[PDB]
Amino acid sequence: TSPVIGTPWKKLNAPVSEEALEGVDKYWRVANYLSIGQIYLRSNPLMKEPFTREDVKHRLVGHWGTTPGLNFLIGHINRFIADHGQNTVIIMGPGHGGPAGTSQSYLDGTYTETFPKITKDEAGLQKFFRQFSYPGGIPSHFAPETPGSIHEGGELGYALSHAYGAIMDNPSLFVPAIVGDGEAETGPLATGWQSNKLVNPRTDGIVLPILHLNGYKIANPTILSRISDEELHEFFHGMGYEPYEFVAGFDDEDHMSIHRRFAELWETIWDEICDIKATAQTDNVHRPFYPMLIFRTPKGWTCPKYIDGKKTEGSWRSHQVPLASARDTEAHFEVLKNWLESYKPEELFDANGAVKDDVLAFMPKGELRIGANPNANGGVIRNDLKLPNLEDYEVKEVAEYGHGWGQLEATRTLG
Amino acid sequence: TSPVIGTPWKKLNAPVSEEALEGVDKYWRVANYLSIGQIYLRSNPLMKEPFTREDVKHRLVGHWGTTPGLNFLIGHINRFIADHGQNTVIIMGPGHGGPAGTSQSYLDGTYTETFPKITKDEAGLQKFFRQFSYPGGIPSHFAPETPGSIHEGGELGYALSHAYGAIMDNPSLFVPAIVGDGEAETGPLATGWQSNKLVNPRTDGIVLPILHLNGYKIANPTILSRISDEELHEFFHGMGYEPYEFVAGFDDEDHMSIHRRFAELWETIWDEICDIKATAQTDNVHRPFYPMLIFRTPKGWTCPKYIDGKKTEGSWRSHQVPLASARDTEAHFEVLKNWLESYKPEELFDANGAVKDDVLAFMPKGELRIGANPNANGGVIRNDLKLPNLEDYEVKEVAEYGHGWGQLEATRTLGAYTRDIIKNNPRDFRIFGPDETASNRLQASYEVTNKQWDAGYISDEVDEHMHVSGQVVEQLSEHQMEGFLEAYLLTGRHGIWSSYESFVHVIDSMLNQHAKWLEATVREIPWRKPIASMNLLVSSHVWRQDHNGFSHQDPGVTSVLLNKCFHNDHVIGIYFATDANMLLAIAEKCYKSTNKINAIIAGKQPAATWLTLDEARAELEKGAAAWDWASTAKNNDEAEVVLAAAGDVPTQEIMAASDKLKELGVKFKVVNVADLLSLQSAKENDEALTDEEFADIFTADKPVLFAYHSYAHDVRGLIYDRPNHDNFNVHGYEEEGSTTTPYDMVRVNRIDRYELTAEALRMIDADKYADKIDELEKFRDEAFQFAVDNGYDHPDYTDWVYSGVNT
Ligand SMILES: Cc1ncc(C[n+]2csc(CCOP(=O)(O)OP(=O)(O)O)c2C)c(N)n1
Ligand SMILES: Cc1ncc(C[n+]2csc(CCOP(=O)(O)OP(=O)(O)O)c2C)c(N)n1
Ligand SMILES: [Ca+2]
Ligand SMILES: [Ca+2]
Repeated sequence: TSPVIGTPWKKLNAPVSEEALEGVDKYWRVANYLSIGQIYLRSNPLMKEPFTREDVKHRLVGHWGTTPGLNFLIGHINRFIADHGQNTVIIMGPGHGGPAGTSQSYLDGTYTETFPKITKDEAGLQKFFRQFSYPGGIPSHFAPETPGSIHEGGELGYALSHAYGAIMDNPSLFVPAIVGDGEAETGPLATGWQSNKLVNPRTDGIVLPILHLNGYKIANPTILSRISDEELHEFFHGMGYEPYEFVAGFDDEDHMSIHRRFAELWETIWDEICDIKATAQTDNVHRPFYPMLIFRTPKGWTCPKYIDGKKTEGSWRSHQVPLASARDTEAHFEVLKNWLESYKPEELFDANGAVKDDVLAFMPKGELRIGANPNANGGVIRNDLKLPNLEDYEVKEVAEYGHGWGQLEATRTLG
Repeated sequence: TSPVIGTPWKKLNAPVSEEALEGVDKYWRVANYLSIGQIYLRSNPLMKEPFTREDVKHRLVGHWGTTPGLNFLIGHINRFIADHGQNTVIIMGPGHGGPAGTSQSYLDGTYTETFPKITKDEAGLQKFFRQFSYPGGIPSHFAPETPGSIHEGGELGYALSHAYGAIMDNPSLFVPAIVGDGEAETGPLATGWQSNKLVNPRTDGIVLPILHLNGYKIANPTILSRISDEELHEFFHGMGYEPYEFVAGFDDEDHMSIHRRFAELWETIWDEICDIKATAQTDNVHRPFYPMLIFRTPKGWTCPKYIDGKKTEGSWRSHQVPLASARDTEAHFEVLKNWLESYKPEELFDANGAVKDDVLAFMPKGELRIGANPNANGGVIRNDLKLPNLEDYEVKEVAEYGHGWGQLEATRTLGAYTRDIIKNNPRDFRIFGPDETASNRLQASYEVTNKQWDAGYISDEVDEHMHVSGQVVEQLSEHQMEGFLEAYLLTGRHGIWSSYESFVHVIDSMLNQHAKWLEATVREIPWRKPIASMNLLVSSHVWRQDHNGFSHQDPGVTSVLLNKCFHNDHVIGIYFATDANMLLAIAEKCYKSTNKINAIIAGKQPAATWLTLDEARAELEKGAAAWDWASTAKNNDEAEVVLAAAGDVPTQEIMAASDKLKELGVKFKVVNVADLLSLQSAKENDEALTDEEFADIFTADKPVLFAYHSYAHDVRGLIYDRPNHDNFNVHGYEEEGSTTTPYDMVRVNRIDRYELTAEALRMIDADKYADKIDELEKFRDEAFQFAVDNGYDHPDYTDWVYSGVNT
């Protein structure tokens, strides 16, 4: 049976600390750097004299558009897991956001603990950037080679079925299920919404759907992003959700002001989930309205606004890589240089090239870590079934009346 | 007259101090510890090593489920009392939560003050735990043995009627009245909510109903916990309450928050109560919406959430004890050990085994303490009534024109008398009656007071003798009337209520509980001073329910009261008013009495007056009497038969039989019984007639014809060991009757003057009188046939006057 890990469904009963939010901005900035690093750089991770086209991958493999959104969410969730001691597994619906997933495991320390060649320093950092979507390295998606992934999100649609399946008989487990807004256009996902009728808040755990309403899929706007907000909210309330919405990155709002609002909303949503779980200990025959979070951010968020006169942040044009090559010209290479410098890595890495102690101090520890949670490695929880004696079920009449006897339904015996 | 105690209806005006709330949490934790202790532990109260199963009681007796809930409330009420100086009596509906009431008394210092053997140290704490629901110890309920209690809550449902009685003519008294959600399903409780239209916020106190909505009774959920919150709110609003609801303990919210929320809420309600009381100084004709509190908390609050995989906290399983045994296994004793440790007694007790000073610093002092408040031992407040001269009510006409005079309605004389009791003892005496005060002829009291009514007035053409304040109260519920009067007596006041006889049975069970309360009090609770008697006029009785019929013909309350006549307790009076004058004598005796349920059977129909006041006083002091002036015999040897009557109508039929016997020249003795218990075996009752006195009245060898108001079984079982008992031929009500004539009522029950005369002849010489007997049986059928044919009674029955009357 599922382990009860940590201290589940605890309210903070305190405002989110400023130090932690500074941590989350640092997570967000490093994770965006490590993410652009994995996509663009074969060598010279930390951009030291000389940083040039020499240090840039020939073929650009990886998806950026979803990634900074996922980095924002996962930074905030990590702050959450540490503060609350909450048994948490994420479902990365936008699996193409693989850099968000590896970056996460590198920073939570489970990548080095699992792949010890990939050290916490400039040499490791160079290896780690190179191996992403690289021959004889690791995948571009959040693949099973990634600690914390029970879900690749290569074939979109199974984000909610996986999330609700995982919480069955798993009363202590919390699942942020990040659904893409393109993904939410698939059949499997469209009915996956309705699974809140087939789970019990007392005996199963809790799914939090996070719609990544980032406005676009590959080459198009998403339906849910371009319907009225009043429709979007009714849709979700019709399917048994309390929809909360968060909009950020469309204006000049400083990043710390965004982190403060997001954290305040997250813990409001969390108070309600804690209320649902407390009630269920008492009344679990009346279905509550489960919070869901509509996360509205520009696609490619924190990438260059415009590149070669085309809108890139807040556009489908950022889905894969906003800058299609950092080698073809030297203007293009200065865009990647400026883009990488914008996160100010001179503040994130020490001399050796280790992520600084102040960037990761807010992060959770041990089995609570997204990458080290046993649920993310089901195998370590799995026991052999106590099977009954197979004789007891055998159609015995074959020995006595011989081969080919009777008009039995074979399934009933399996029943 | 109720005393003004403390500083009543004062707002706080500052928030509740963090210091006082830390107190309350400690009270709560220690009261919970004391409460589990009393249930579970025979020894080693503080768990000093070694603490083992040898310290745990063999049989687990007591209730946990209700108790943590009570402890939280009482903790908070004690804070309230201390800060406000509020005159407060609590009514513990779920009286099976006695551990909370003993804990309260232990911690406020009334327990040690009352039982000095039970000390404020480890050794006292040990006797305290052992004594609870334990041979030679104390009850498992909030029994009269507990300081603070005027309500056991053994028999559920009297919580509100007791709460509302207490505040009547008690303007400073606050009564937080805690009601089981299971209790609330009973009929008596359901009607008790409506009491808010019968009290006045200027002249009466304030009752705050607290519904203890713990979700469960014994083995079931409660109706009020499983209807919508919206329905529950309209329900209380529709009965004239402003409902507030508090919900705590279904989640991880820490104890200090719970206490802060509750204390703010409590102070918001109290503010509203202080505004009701302040407004009532100016305007007491508009009925206010009285606050009530819905206290929704999990049953067994703070016990292990689960025991052996069974949900225990917030279940009916915590009803008695959540942990069935702490001896059978080590794992079980372990659960007990953990549970007891979770209140952290190391913080609450000093090494000497006393509760630390910082636990009880918030507590009230002196007479404001729940346990010490004189309203919870109303004997100490009780004064004698200033009674008018019985002489001024005497029917003088018996002395003038002779025994047997007139067509008076005896209950009218009790009315004139009680009227002047109210006049002379305002704020100290109440008539209750289930829409029957005028019907039983007690309305003379309307000359000096009114019926208290705090619902709508519409017109002087119908709203006669009604005011927002008055000493008479009427609802069509015997429960409410028994209930209000019981609590008005327990808080040190006085009263009478009246009922049609048949319907006294409605509140048989309430007579049982008050009798038990009184039985327990007079045996072993001498600190609890005596209260005025529960005086009950039983009238419109079986022999004259000829107009209402068979449903109204049951005098059996006599039989019920006889089952509380033991051990020389002397808590039951059963009086038969022979006439107006016997009724005054009984009345004065009852109104002077204490620690009794007095039942006065008196007719309201026109009837003869037999005795002067003096003759009645005399017969009453011994309980029975030969009627020399009525007797043709001169002594017991001459007497061929003894004619004995108990009840105003049997007396009438016997006296008339006596005139027919007188003409046949028979020698007979006439006996009247006014006190049923005077016939009780002198072995069982030291106040009964001695066998010598008995034999002197009933003769010892002569046969006795006994005409009895109620069922003959009552007498045949009272006199089983008495001299001459086998010669007693007892006639009583026999479940015969209908809507008919007065004569048919006596006839069909074989207690009419004709049958009595015949019976007397049979018993002297059957063969010698065979023909006068046969003439009498024939006439019995002719008078019936005369009624059937004319629709009134044969003029022989109707026009008869005792021979002893002169023009
Ligand atoms: C069933 C399926 N059809 C098509 C694709 C190809 N594909 C991968 S990403 C993508 C767009 C996804 O958009 P969205 O879910 O909005 O992700 P994000 O905007 O976060 O990149 C598509 C069509 C797929 N992975 N699965
Ligand atoms: C008139 C009456 N009928 C039945 C009972 C038996 N009885 C005693 S306790 C109880 C349940 C009480 O439930 P509730 O008032 O909800 O009490 P709590 O949950 O506070 O223990 C029952 C049925 C009783 N005491 N009185
Ligand atoms: Ca999208
Ligand atoms: Ca209850």
